[PDB]
Amino acid sequence: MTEYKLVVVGAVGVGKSALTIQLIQNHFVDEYDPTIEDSYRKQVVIDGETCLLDILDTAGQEEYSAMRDQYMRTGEGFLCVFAINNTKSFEDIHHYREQIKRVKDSEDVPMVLVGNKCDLPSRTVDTKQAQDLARSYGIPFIETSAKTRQGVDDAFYTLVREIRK
Amino acid sequence: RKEELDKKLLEAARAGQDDEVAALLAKGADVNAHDTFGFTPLHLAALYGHLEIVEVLLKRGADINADDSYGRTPLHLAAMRGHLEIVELLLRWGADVNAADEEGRTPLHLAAKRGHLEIVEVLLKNGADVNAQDKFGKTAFDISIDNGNEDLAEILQK
Ligand SMILES: Nc1nc2c(ncn2[C@@H]2O[C@H](COP(=O)(O)OP(=O)(O)O)[C@@H](O)[C@H]2O)c(=O)[nH]1
Ligand SMILES: [Mg+2]
Repeated sequence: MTEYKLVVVGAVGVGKSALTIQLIQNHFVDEYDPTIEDSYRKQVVIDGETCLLDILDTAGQEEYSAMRDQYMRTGEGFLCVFAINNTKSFEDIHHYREQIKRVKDSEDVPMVLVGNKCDLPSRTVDTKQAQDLARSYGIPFIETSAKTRQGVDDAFYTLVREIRK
Repeated sequence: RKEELDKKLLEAARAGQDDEVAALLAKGADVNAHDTFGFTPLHLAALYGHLEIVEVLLKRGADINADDSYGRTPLHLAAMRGHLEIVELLLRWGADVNAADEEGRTPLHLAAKRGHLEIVEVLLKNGADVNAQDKFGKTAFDISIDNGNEDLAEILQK
């Protein structure tokens, strides 16, 4: 059929590993090693057609890697996750975007902005600011919570629907 | 009390504190203690690159073929990182070379995809089935073609 290479990027501790395990194993991992980078494969059906997803959960960004570099170049979709209770993570989203822009060497790249930890009520980043950044970039914005499975499936499905368009 | 002691052992192995691990090991800490996913102290010591902690844990009785929630053994983590000293020590104590995770991937598959050629040569020496297919139907040779690894292709073909 068709295979998709989806890359999950963001700051450390934002919930990238919990997001990917929730999609695949339908389970919330309370604690995961912050340095393990691995690629997983899933078979899901989107709006009636089955497909294969090749998802990379990036980690350890301070050291050069060969698999990550190849994944970034050939990546078809990019999840830009950030935590809503950490302002520094949100500011880092621009840093990742410009690096992906120069790596891919393009102005229009299938991208979906993700805000994790929706269940924590100590919110520091408001929806208006996140939506304003998404509208300026032109990419859809979604709210997710790996603890309560809130919008986990809609995040990945929307990204695939963005690649098709 | 017993569970709190185990959580200290896992952190000491990950941090790489030789004195801390030995003290907790004689205190009654369990070598087979694991966190939520299933990482044992052998999983974390092999991952981060500590040799003496792996040797000490193995002699105490840590299970060499334990797997986490995704079915990955300590040989998997050491192969994906490029730890040539650790993998040979793990093979010397009788570890499974043809183990598979929930995606049916062999430590050869992981090392070949990341690009560690010296790790691949050791696994091929100790009898790693090159003609192994995962649950999605790929071989280590297919990885070399897809990733354009001519050096890996030469090793795989030979
Ligand atoms: N409350 C809450 N905590 C989360 C959520 N996602 C992740 N976490 C916590 O964030 C911590 C670190 O996340 P982690 O999986 O390491 O993200 P990573 O560093 O990008 O791999 C974990 O201990 C989780 O308990 C969420 O949706 N809600
Ligand atoms: Mg992670």
